[PDB]
Amino acid sequence: MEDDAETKAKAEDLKMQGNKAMANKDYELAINKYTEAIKVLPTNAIYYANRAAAHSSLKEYDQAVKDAESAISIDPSYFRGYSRLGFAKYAQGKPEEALEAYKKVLDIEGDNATEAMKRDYESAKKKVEQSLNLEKT
Ligand SMILES: O[B-](O)(O)O
Repeated sequence: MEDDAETKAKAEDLKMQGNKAMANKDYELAINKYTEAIKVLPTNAIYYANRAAAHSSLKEYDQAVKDAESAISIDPSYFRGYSRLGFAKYAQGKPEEALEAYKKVLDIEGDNATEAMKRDYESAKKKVEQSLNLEKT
């Protein structure tokens, strides 16, 4: 990748800067770094999945959903976009949408699904049940 050697190095540098910010709970800075990384190289779903996580840590779930949906569109075989979508939907009180997203994680990963991925799916399913049970007039 000679033509985009500078572009890719810069996008990955920005990504790493955003990841350090995320580790330090500087979610505002992480978001700005991931946003610049996407501008430099907009074909990498990881940057959108990372930005979705930062938005969710700030309880900015509408923006997290948008970024997760972008990650899914850019790489539909990448499970993490669906995990980020499911977390944001779950936190928004949309557990049926979260369940579908976490189920897709399990379908993608198949027999390679981790116990944490299974727990995510089961948590969403439980929240569907809880939400129904809590209905009042
Ligand atoms: O547009 B909302 O995510 O239902 O508030």
